[PDB]
Amino acid sequence: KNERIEKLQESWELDERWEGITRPYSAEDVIRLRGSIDIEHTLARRGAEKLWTSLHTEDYINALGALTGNQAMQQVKAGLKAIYLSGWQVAADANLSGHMYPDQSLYPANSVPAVVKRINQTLQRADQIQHMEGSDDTDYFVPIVADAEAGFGGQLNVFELMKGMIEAGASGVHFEDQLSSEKKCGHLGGKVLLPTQTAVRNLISARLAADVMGVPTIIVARTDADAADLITSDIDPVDKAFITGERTPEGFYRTNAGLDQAIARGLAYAPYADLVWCETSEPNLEDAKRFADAIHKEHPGKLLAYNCSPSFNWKQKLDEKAIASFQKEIASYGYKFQFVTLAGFHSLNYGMFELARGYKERGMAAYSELQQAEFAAEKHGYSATRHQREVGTGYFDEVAQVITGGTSSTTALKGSTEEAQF
Amino acid sequence: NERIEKLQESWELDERWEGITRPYSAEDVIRLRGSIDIEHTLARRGAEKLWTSLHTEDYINALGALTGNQAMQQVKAGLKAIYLSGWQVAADANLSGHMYPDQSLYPANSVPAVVKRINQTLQRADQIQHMEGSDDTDYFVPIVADAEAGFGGQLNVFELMKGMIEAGASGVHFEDQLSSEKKCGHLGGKVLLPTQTAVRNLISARLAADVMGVPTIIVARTDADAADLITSDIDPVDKAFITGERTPEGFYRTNAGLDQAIARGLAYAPYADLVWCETSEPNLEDAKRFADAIHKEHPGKLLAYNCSPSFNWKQKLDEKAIASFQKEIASYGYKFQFVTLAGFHSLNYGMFELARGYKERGMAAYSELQQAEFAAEKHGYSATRHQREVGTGYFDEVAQVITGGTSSTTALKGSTEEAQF
Amino acid sequence: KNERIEKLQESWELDERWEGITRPYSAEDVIRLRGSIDIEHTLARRGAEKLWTSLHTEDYINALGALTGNQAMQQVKAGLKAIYLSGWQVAADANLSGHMYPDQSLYPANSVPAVVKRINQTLQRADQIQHMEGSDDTDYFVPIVADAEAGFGGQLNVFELMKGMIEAGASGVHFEDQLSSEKKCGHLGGKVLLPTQTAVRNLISARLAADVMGVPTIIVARTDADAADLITSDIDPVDKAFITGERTPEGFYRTNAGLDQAIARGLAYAPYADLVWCETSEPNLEDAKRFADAIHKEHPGKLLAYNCSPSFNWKQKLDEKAIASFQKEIASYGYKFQFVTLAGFHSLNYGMFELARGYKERGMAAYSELQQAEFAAEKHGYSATRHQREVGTGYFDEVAQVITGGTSSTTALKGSTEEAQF
Amino acid sequence: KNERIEKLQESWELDERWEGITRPYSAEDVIRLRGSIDIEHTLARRGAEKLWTSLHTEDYINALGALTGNQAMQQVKAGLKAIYLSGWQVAADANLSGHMYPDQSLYPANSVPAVVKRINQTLQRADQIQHMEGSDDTDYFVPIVADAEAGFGGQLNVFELMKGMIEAGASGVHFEDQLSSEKKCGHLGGKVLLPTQTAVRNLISARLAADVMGVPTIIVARTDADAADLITSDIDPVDKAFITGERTPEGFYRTNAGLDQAIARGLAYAPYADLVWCETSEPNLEDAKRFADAIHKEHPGKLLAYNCSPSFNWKQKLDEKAIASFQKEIASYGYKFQFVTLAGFHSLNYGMFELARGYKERGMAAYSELQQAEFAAEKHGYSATRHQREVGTGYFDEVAQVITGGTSSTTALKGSTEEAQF
Repeated sequence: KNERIEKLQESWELDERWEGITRPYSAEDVIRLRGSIDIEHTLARRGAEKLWTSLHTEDYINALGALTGNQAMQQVKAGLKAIYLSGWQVAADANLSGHMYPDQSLYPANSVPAVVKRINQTLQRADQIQHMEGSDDTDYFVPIVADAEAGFGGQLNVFELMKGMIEAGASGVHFEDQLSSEKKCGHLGGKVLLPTQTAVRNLISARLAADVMGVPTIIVARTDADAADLITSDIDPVDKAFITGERTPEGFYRTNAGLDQAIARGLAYAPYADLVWCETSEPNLEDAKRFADAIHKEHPGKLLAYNCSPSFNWKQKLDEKAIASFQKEIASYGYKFQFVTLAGFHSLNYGMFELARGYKERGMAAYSELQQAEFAAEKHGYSATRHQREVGTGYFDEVAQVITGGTSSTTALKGSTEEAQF
Repeated sequence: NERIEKLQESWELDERWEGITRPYSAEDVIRLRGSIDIEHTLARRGAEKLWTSLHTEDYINALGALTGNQAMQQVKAGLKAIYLSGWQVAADANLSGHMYPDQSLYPANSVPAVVKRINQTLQRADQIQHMEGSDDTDYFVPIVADAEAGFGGQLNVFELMKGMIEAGASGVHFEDQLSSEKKCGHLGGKVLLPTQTAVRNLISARLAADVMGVPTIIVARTDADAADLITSDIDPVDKAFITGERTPEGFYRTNAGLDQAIARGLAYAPYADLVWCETSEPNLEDAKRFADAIHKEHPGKLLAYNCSPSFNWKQKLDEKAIASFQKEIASYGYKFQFVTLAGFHSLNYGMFELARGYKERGMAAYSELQQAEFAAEKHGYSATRHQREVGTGYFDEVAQVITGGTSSTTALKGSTEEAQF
Repeated sequence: KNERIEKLQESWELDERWEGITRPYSAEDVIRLRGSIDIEHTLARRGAEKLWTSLHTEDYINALGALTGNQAMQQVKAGLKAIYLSGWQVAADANLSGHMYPDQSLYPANSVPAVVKRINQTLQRADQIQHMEGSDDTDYFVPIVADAEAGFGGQLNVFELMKGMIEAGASGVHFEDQLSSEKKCGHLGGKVLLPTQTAVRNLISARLAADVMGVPTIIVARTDADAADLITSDIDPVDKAFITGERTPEGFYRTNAGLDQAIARGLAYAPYADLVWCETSEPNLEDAKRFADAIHKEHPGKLLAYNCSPSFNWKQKLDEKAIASFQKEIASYGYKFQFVTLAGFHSLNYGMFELARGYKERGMAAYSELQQAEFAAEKHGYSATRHQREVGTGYFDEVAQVITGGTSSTTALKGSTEEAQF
Repeated sequence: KNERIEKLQESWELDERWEGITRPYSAEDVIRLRGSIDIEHTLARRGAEKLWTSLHTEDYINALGALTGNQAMQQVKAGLKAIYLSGWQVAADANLSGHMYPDQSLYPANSVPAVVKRINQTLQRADQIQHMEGSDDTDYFVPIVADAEAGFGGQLNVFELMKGMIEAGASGVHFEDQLSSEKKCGHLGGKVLLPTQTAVRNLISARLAADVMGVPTIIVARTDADAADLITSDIDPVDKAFITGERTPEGFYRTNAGLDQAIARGLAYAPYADLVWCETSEPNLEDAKRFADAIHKEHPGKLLAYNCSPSFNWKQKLDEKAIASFQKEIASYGYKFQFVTLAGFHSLNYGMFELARGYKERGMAAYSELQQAEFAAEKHGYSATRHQREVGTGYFDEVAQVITGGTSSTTALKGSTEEAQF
């Protein structure tokens, strides 16, 4: 009890991980909520330590939205150093209700944890295949940054969702300052802000959940206040600077949206978050720098996150040169976690539409074209054209050989069309 | 009497059941049904639609889908059926959340869960189109789903078939492999059931469809073309293929090939709506020999063909043969043709290429995909407008109906989608 | 076409089912949201119809909370005419997170539909076992009335949850006028009311879901306003009579709680629900009568529901004569749906504690006492002592027999210890 | 990598945990299958260690079947030292297909691990409540012994199910020598044996999964050979003594069932299992002695498990005196793990039938009778009377107060009927 608490307090005081982070609660409070034993969360712990290190040693970390394990595995094979788990993509195509939803927190709260677990389990299998074949060359255990939306209710829903993300092996979790019952994609209308004090309580709840689980999980504070021109309540005096006095039929207060409202929220959330994220209506370098300088005046060195959103028309907003240089340029402002939220959705839907249309028009000629493009990608590191090997048929054959002392008559890769034709 | 007679009339009077053996009575089926009939709308409409299409179209060709979005794009592309691969579910979409090879390792309710997801995505697509003021596209295309070797015995088959129907499947395939040693048709190590056991599984499948009251399509698959092992020598009709050699596990070695496959194909034909012979390559003359063998006994019998990504197509066939393949086997009676792993290869190839591009060139790579999407809108692609695609418009209308048009928090007005697209 | 619209509009205006019910939307609105086909929901339709007839047949329907199919199956065998599906019980022991939770909407939103479906599936198996053996006497297809709490967010979460309840085969669903993010058990402190207008919109959302599904599901409007002394907002002029002007640190408004507040909400909800339910702090005939009289002054004949809560200390509140007559009496005021919310939780916990303690002290003598109690109950309609039969071993023996033309070697009941010893 | 191999061969050579246990594979093979990292499984490891220690320090460990976390929690509160997780109970009322099934391996293979996980999470919450209130008196983390049936297919299905059990935090797992596609309850007809070699390969597969996961999980080897008079294959020479030559229409071989066939299987499985279990058709002391004496001839001090089955009519088979001493008496033969498989089913079904029938006849008088019985049980350590506390309402109140720095106006136990009336 003494030792357990003293060790926790010692970690908060000495570890540079917690520099500039406020905890408005004690080590004794955390140990009181932990129960009588510590449960180890190996992937969550390893991932969060690796992510913390990468954010401070890489020029920046660029990720793509992944909604299956296989998408994540190809992202790691292409050389990306983190996976982004979009709640938008989970609403669309990968939630535990099995419905297609817009991005309005309509799906079950345990849906993103479930996909974190799936992704970690695919990466484990990929690691096992590689390890079994004699190398540890590729590091398949890359950090997953997951979308917790507005936490699917109040501060206790936030607490439970943060714990579920850690249980599943997420390295980082983002929370946004929206009223959960009205939650929207950052690039839709009808965004309703929480009071500053409530959004702060959600970030404190996420940190308390991480502390109870015993894992230094990365917390990303997102503000929707650049575009949001509604707030649930006028209760917080710091929000009254932006309130016009008009009320909607629902009782929401209208506000003066813009960079001033977002900077105010960023500065409020910075002491309670590892990274700050400002949603924007277009990919604008000047706005990104303005936001960055505002945070950096009060919290120099504060890590920032940037949504390179497919909700933008990139060629409409930016010239070819500006597009090519965009990520390197914003990284120089402190945007060290950068992610294309819906890359997985667009990859999956475009790929299948074009394939199925080709197939409809030209039958097996369209499918052979795809198989040939796959053979052509092998020299750049693609391996999935050998699908039996990719999903672990070789790993399970070796399991069977260890079980039977190498006598099994029913191993799968020997006598396969893969070994004959590939 | 009323329920018995009604069922009996269907079996005897309907064209649907021409050439189909049921070894049990209508009275057997109503004894197992319970006191009420539960309707299965998507299962019934899909099975009716599939049966009609298989008789009106030259052929029906499908691709594997492992998500509702993949299925939705297949429909928008103009395909008339969806294939639900168990291989794909093993690989990336099963209820254990693990990546597995194709050896019946995932939980048995996994394929039904994906059937239900695809039907719910199609339902949403239909809801969006209907709200916007058209019923142009028929989103309710039939799903043909993989039941593997039934994940156990005759009772596991019965339960799985019911699960497929509950989820809204139009058709279901079962193969003549030992469930505990199940393999992908193009993997080694395959073990056949005795003919009599494989026939009992098909009986079990039909009895499940009959209990649920739905005319579900049943595809009987044989793995006897390459499978050189059988569990048992119990069945006298299997004797001709059994060598007498046994494996250490006690499986009996058989002489595999087209003769063993034709024998099972003829045994299964009275108990299924389509017969499917797994092959080791896309060989027109073998396809023709199998078809002629079946049709010799059962003229007009519908057949199914796996246009498998487990074949190296360029290596096996010239451009001309690849171009004509589906229309050529359709002329032998292969009216249901499917690329089992199309969803896997589309998803994996697509993401690898985007991710490598992104790794090398950041947003130039993403912008290239976005520009390709915009161009693809000129031949019917819509997913560029991602907010509309997923039903943001549908939920805006629901909100406006609930609030009588007073809602201050609708999504599409003020979106970047409306301003930039 | 335009007929399919006119028919729906006619049924609302003319069918007895919809007497006294307001729909602020049109038939054309519902058909616009239904898509191109109608999907059949047999158990949800039949059970809603049977629940409506039952409410006009019996003096009252008294139900117990069930958290498993087997509990619901025994409730039917004991002669009860509906099943109550408690969200409290799902929180505690039967939700899709697998956690034990207090009753604060912490669990995933699809959890109660999952349990509705489980209970319907057990009841289907019971009916199959009876049907196969040649009886159709017991009606196993009793209506389920399910807890949708405060809808797990906004009006769209309400819409989706109500659709989930109908897909699962619920006959009725209840919704309460609480802020979802602060949801509590009716007998906990810290309850926050919605504005009257928001609570009404939630009821409108639930009816629109049931109309879109094409099922006449029973909707129960619950008010928490008897004890709730907080409201989210003063936006609704009809709530201003109860609002003191004091505010909490979170920005909630203090209200004067009591029967007057509860009556105001009951009158406001009555046109938008089939039954009205007033949560109470104790089982008091006079208060039950005042509430029913107040409703019936404006809505003569309105069906009411009453929670016979295990959260009450019954012996502390009522003498034994008053306990024995309670349901008979409040039924005469119009409380035609009565339920013990946590019956299942208390039955399962108490029975296992008693069995485990006896077993700890006396080994198999304690287990043999239960088994002898079960044999003694068979005279009264209990059958589960023959566990193999109860769970449908005889049904599956008959499936195997039909499949094999009566040649199976591996049927279960012949050669069982059940066949030899029971 | 040398260190990972070294720590494994050091454990196998030095630790008496592995006395008498044969592993046909190498520490090298285990590390080649594990992958590049070690994942910690705290509850599986602590549970298996606790279970191993209990089986050596106590005369016996007696358990009851539990199918919910609440049942398991009351078993612990009553003073039981292990929890039995019955596959039969999961088939009946707690599997992931949500159907009521006989005990024939019809449900999804991940169902029992899902219930292991639920029970551990319930025990964790009870630990958290006790810890917060300021003691660690009760050890809630009692070991769970879980039913893996016949492994839901071949040796790879066994391998996956064992890993699933360990991931969920099971302390022990049982596997039976039945053909999975024909699996029956031990007390049903139509059981079919695997050949000895195949049964042994399943046990090898289980041990390899535990070694790969890095946890010393208890493996129980069950034989159905006392009553099973069918086998799938005559392939194994050690089985020819029992095979008659008679076959069934399905191709199964008739065998001479009885204690000789069971002793043969028990001796064959002993080197591959930590406990051996012989299914019996009645609770017969002489048969239990004869089995123990035949195993101990070759494996002195081998731990044995005994099913105190509700499939037996206990009063038909034994006198009052014999029932009362039965567990003590078979414990002296080496039956150190004793469990009543279906205690959860009979407790749940009997209790709810009795309550619903009393509720049917006497309304709230019947419910008040249960509530007063519950109050009477408090002196013995029953706490569920106070249901709000039991499920962690006070835990989540203290979480809310920590997040809000003590400023929350919405905590749940303050103003509850539980604080007012109990």
